[PDB]
Amino acid sequence: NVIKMKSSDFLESAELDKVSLAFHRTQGLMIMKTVYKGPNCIEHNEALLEEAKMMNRLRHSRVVKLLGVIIEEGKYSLVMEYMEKGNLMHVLKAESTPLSVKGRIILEIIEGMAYLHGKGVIHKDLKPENILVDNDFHIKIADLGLASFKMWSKLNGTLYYMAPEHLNDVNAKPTEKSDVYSFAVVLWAIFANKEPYEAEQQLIMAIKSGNRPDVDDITEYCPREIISLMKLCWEANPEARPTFPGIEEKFRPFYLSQLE
Amino acid sequence: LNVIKMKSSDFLESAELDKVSLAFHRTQGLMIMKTVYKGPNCIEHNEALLEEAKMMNRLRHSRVVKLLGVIIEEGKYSLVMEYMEKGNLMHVLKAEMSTPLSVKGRIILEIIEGMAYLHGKGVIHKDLKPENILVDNDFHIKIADLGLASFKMWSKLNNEEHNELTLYYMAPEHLNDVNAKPTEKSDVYSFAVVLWAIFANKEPYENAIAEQQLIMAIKSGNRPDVDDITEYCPREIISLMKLCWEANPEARPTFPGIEEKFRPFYLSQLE
Ligand SMILES: Cc1ccc(CNC(=O)C2CCN(C(=O)c3cc(Cl)ccc3Cl)CC2)cc1
Ligand SMILES: C[C@H](NC(=O)c1ccc(C#N)n1C)c1c(F)cccc1Cl
Repeated sequence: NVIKMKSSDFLESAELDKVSLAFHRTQGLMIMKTVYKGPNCIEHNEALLEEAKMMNRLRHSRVVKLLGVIIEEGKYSLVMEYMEKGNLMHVLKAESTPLSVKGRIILEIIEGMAYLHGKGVIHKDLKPENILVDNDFHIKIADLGLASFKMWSKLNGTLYYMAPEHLNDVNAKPTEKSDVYSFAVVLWAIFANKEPYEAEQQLIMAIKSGNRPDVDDITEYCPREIISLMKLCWEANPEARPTFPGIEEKFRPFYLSQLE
Repeated sequence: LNVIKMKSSDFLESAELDKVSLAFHRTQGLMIMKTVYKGPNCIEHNEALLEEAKMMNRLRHSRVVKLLGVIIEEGKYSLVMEYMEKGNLMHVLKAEMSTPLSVKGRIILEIIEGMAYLHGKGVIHKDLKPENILVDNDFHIKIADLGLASFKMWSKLNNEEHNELTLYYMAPEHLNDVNAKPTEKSDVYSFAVVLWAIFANKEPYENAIAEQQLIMAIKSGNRPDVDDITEYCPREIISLMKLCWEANPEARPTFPGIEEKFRPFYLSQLE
């Protein structure tokens, strides 16, 4: 179960924009978030470690693997796999992705979210920043803000992807349909190549009042069946929105016949 | 959803195959029907049989077969699965003799993806073999349990007196063992002989004469002749199969372990 790491395992560690590049002795390049550095904490190590164990049980080709956890005297860090091309929005913005690649990106997003929901894991904050892209344009879904992990989160454009049921009511526990809304605005982002809603306080009333992204800003050719999908995936009533198994059953045929 | 309980009237026609039968549904298209029992009207095992069909319908993944429905009628019991056009894996290997390494590598990766799902649900496949690896029109695969190994109640309903109707892939621990208690490693052994079959385009052990000659010789160390598959199998796949068919099961890896290494190898070398 455990891969408890030590700081000693890493030869060097170059800082990033507390996220940090880190070269492991036997295992190569990795990315390390040191979430806390301070006094020796009250005994929540077991809780933190059990939570890290739960992150580590999430093992799937389209989901990021937590490779290890470092809990030293006044130093708490998590360690993940190195993804070369970074987040999805950076890949969309940096230079001209083909429809075949984006279609596959969508299929891998669906495959990954389906796994997550299949493990009883709702993603509270799904968005392009949380979709990391490797060297060969294959993706992995991530929770870089630690939204779903309560204890690590406590130890430390997000409103745009959040469902209107949550904009109304902060006490509302999310569901499988919460993420399908997010997935819809992700789809729009994938064909718009930009973050939506190009003021913060004012916008929240409009979205709860029915507003969605401007579809006429998708100046790139997006297929009708994908535009159909996002409209359905962002419906205001959650019971109207499909499940990810329902989306996969339809979209996998569509990918292979038309997109691939 | 639940399982769709179907009626016989739902199918327009049903032509027999190698009791497996091709069957066209009214609204829902071409399907394959295994009619497991036809005889007198059975004792109330229906609830159990239906519960069993419900339970095996929870097994939902891109690389395993969907039970589409179940027919429970007076003295006629059938399961209905999805139609896979190119048939089982060995039929694809033999009838083509035309399959690229890239496609075979992908077929292996799909077998790994599927077995990983099954084991991830706590389901051991007792009888894994090429006959149980079904191939669609686009050479994509789905794993199946056509002998009803994992379906205890339906398998018992077949063997019924009243009804009017593997050794090559078996791990040596299970050879000559009536109390064969399977593990995740049971399937990995089978997976190894499957890999060999994928590159040999044939069943193993074609110079074996007696059955007891085969069973004892395998338990005494024998595997499929690797000299049949130096015609082009990569060394890393031959390495894998040797490892996956090791006589001590503790040496053999898990399917997640196989996937972590093999998926990189597929994309860099094979695809
Ligand atoms: C809902 C859901 C979806 C997918 C997953 C799969 N695992 C994860 O995302 C890990 C969460 C923990 N983590 C990090 O905090 C992290 C963040 C940065 Cl910027 C850099 C380095 C690190 Cl180590 C690693 C990745 C978990 C939950
Ligand atoms: C998920 C798959 N399902 C069938 O094999 C299946 C579906 C329909 C029929 C029929 N007839 N079968 C055997 C399956 C199991 F349920 C149990 C064990 C292995 C596998 Cl591969």
